[PDB]
Order: sequence, then structure tokens, then C-alpha cells
Amino acid sequence: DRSKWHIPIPSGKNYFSFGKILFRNTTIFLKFDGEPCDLSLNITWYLKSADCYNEIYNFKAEEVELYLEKLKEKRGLSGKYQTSSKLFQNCSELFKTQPLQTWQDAPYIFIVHIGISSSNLFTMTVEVKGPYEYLTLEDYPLMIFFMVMCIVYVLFGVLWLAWSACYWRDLLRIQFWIGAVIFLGMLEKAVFYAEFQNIRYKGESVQGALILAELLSAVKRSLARTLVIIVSLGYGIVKPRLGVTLHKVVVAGALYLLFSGMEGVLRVTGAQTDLASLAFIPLAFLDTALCWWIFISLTQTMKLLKLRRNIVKLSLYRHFTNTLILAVAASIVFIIWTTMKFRIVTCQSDWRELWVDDAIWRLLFSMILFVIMVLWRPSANNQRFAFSP
Ligand SMILES: *[C@@H]1O[C@H](CO)[C@@H](O[C@@H]2O[C@H](CO)[C@@H](O[C@@H]3O[C@H](CO)[C@@H](O)[C@H](O)[C@@H]3O)[C@H](O)[C@H]2NC(C)=O)[C@H](O)[C@H]1NC(C)=O
Ligand SMILES: *[C@@H]1O[C@H](CO)[C@@H](O[C@@H]2O[C@H](CO)[C@@H](O)[C@H](O)[C@H]2NC(C)=O)[C@H](O)[C@H]1NC(C)=O
Ligand SMILES: *[C@@H]1O[C@H](CO)[C@@H](O[C@@H]2O[C@H](CO)[C@@H](O)[C@H](O)[C@H]2NC(C)=O)[C@H](O)[C@H]1NC(C)=O
Ligand SMILES: O=C(O)[C@H](O)[C@@H](O)[C@H](O)[C@H](O)CO
Repeated sequence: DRSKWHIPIPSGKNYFSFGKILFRNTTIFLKFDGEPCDLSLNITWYLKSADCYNEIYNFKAEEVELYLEKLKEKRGLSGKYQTSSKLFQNCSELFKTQPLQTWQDAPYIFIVHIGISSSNLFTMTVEVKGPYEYLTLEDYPLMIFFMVMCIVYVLFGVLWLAWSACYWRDLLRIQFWIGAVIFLGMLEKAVFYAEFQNIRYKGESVQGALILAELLSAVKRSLARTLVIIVSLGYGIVKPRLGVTLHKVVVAGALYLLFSGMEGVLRVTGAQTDLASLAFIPLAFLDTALCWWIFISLTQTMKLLKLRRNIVKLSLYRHFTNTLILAVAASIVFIIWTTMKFRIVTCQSDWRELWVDDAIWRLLFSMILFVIMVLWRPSANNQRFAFSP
């Protein structure tokens, strides 16, 4: 996901190709540097538009040499293209013209080939610049989304801090970890925004910002799941804090984080080593099992509360269960819709809305967290949610 390319031309077949999605009226800059010239050069560049996104996704450089001829023979795909070629005696390195600008916003495939006629000799610098300095399309909406999420989490943290300050006299231990979750979200969104700003204004992504961000996301989700499990079991809320009730159970249930650590990082550093897609299923199955456990535990706790005729906590648990069930239903609907809208079409004819699959989950999590926070608002009578032996 870069925007600048440095390449030693005397390497392999010398073909340099890239498939991306660009804005409209975006220029491409080519520069050459190196040692003096003693031989003849031939340059040939092709720029092809895309009709539907599939070709970009499955574009393999290994067969470029064939793909080019596949475009010449007309058994490729529709879409107008611009081709050009030039000759240089020895170097003519101080060259101007190398028209070559985008005419319509859509997926693009760019290919450049160099033929030498008579060891590293030259070095090619390739840049792409649109209306924004280096922020190519497919990232602008994502950057806006991350900025908005940063603002929303800042507001959430401010509200939580104000509420805690206004009722600092007495607080609940379970009520403290909300602050930790908010802090983790703050760090995650800040890292996203900083990385995106750096990429836009420099053209190169951070060395390891994505890995740290994925680790933070996994940690936050694991903490949320463990807190939900503990609240559902009623540990410290309905039943007393028994010696070994979460011991070996709740903590032993944190291995979910590990499975999250083998998915987000992988997804980020896509390697496609036959394990990229496979890591997705087991995590979903584990989450389904966790929900299966949670609902049963929550039903048992509701029965126990009904037995002893407790009123205040009964309504709170009813609201909690309603919110959780609605969240689960919404998540299932969203997953089914994404699966039936993105991975069923012959080829994706709607390339605009592919960033939604990586943003909807965060928005849903933020909404659920906000609802949960609203449920547990600190107040003067902040002791009803205690065991009270
Ligand atoms: C290496 O590349 C350069 C640039 O493509 C070749 O051009 C050299 O630079 C001059 C500058 O114009 C070329 O024009 C010549 O100008 C002289 C007057 O100074 C004129 O009498 C010639 O008829 C010609 O128009 C010229 O072609 C050439 N000159 C020199 C001294 O190199 C250059 O030829 C290339 N060198 C090799 C070895 O291929
Ligand atoms: C395409 O983008 C370029 C660069 O953003 C535009 O170039 C500017 O055009 C306006 C009006 O045409 C000028 O006032 C500016 O001076 C130009 N920029 C520079 C750096 O000179 C261009 O107008 C856009 N449209 C087309 C059709 O090229
Ligand atoms: C520079 O490279 C291009 C790409 O191969 C050459 O274009 C071909 O050149 C010969 C001329 O007959 C044949 O392979 C084809 O007819 C050309 N392809 C076309 C016209 O699409 C080009 O000739 C090279 N420049 C030279 C040789 O000066
Ligand atoms: O992989 C993802 O994009 C998300 O982490 C989802 O898995 C949610 O966490 C979840 O399944 C609902 O709780």
C-alpha cells in the first residue's frame, strides 16, 4: 500500500507493474538516476483502465509478459488503454516529457518495460500524485472514518472522566476497566490516524504501525469479552467472589486473544501461505461457543435473581440481555449481508464500497460499548450493584 517506488532497472525481466485504484486527473511521475550512459534504451508503457475489480485482485505479475499479449489479442477484458513507446540513444537522462495522466477514476493497471541494447546500471523512481499529495483513492474514506472515530472516542473518554470525577467518592472495581477499554480504543484510533497521515504526506506506510494497531485491537476485544463473561457469571455482583470461579476458567478463556493475534497480524501482512483464509473460521467458531456459554450463564443468573426476589438488578440484567441479543442479531445480519454481497458476484462491479467490511465492525463495537457505558453510569447510589453479604 505504497505510493513511491524505487527500482534498480537491471533486474530480472525489467517489467514493473502495479494495479491500484486512483482518483480522476492523477499524474504519474517517472525519474531516472545513476551512472553515465553507453547503450541504447527502449521504453514501453501501458496504462489500462478496469471495468470490474476482479481483474485487479487476481492480477498476477508472473504472467505479465503474457497478460500484455493477452491484451493485444483481445481475449482479455474490455476497457480503453493508453500505450506509448520511446527510444533513447544512450541515456538522455535529463528528459522532460516522461499524455500520462488519469482521465477517469477507476481501477488501473500500469505496466512499464525497458529494453537494453548494446549488474546494476540505473535506478527508476515512480510516483503517483492526485488532487491530494499522495492519498490515492480507497483510503480517503477510511482516513475520514478513522478521524471521526478518534473524535468520538475522545468524547467518550471525556464523558467517562467527568462522570468519574463527579462521583469519585465510591466506585466499583468492575467500573474501572471501562476506562482501560476506552484508553485502548484511544491508542488504536490514534495510531490509525497517525499512520494514515504519514502515508498521505510522505507516501510510505509506517514500518510496523499496523502490527501494533492489530495487537491493540486484539487486546481490547479480548478484554471486552472477558469483562462480559465475568459480568454474566455474576462474580462479585450476585454470588460472592469465590476462591476459584474465574481461576482457570475466565483467564483460561483468554486464549481467544491468541487466536486474534494470529488473524489480525496475518490479515495485515497478507502472505497467502494457505493459512490466510483458514485462520478466520476457528475464531468465529470460538466466538459462537463463547456466546453459547454466555447466554446459558445469563439465563441461570436471571433464574437465581428471580428466586430471591431482587428488583433493582433484575431490570438491569434484562436490559443487558436485550442489548447483547440485539447486538448478536445485528452482527449475524451484517456478516451474512457482507458474504452475500461481496463474495458471490461474478466480479465486483461496485468498487466504491469495499472499505466498509473493515469499518463496520469497529462502529458496531463502539455502539455496543457506548450502550454498556450508559447502563453503568456512576451515581450517588452506586452500591446496589454489589454482593452485599
Ligand atoms: C550520449 O547521449 C547524448 C545525448 O543524447 C548524445 O548527444 C551528444 O551531445 C551533443 C549535444 O547536442 C549532440 O549534438 C551534437 O552537437 C554537436 C555540436 O556540439 C554537433 O556538431 C553534432 O552534429 C551533434 O548535433 C551529439 O550528438 C553528441 N555529442 C557528443 C560529443 O557526445 C551523445 O552523442 C551520446 N554519446 C554516445 C557515445 O552515444
Ligand atoms: C488536474 O489537476 C491539476 C493539478 O491539481 C490541475 O492543475 C491546476 O489547474 C488550475 C486550473 O486549471 C490551475 O490554476 C493550477 O495552476 C494548476 N496547477 C498547477 C500546479 O499549475 C488541473 O487544472 C486539473 N484538471 C485538468 C483537466 O488537468
Ligand atoms: C521498442 O519496443 C517495442 C515493443 O516491443 C517495439 O515495438 C515492436 O517493434 C517491432 C517492430 O516491428 C515489432 O515487435 C512490433 O511491430 C512492434 N510493436 C508494435 C508496433 O506494437 C519497438 O519497435 C521498439 N523500438 C525500436 C525497435 O526501435
Ligand atoms: O473478525 C472481526 O471482524 C470481528 O472481530 C468480529 O469477529 C467480531 O468481533 C464478532 O464476531 C462479533 O462479536
